[PDB]
Amino acid sequence: GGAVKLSISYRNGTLFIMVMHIKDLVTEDGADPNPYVKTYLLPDNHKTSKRKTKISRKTRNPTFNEMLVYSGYSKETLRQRELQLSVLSAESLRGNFFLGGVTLPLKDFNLSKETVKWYQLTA
Repeated sequence: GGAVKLSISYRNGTLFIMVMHIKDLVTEDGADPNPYVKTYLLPDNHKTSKRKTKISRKTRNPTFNEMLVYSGYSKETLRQRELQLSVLSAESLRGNFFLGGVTLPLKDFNLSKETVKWYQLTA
């Protein structure tokens, strides 16, 4: 269900997640969604680590260019965490439905470098 391009970096105690754009989203009903991107820093059992982009209206290829920021973690701590990224449609007459997501263990990243990559959305 499409792919998201992210820039991931770390400086001054802060994980920076730049959500750039998404391509080729699909809806079951065939109407254009109103995507926004939401992330949680797992583990999280009470949802206290949410971040959200703004809504992008009526498009299967949103551009956000939006920084989501997690301050106050050491690199050693982040290596125990997973970035859970979800794409959702903001809807006024029905539930905000899921369009795909991806979960990125932070142990996979060189946090001394900026990592710009596409990621496949799955269900």
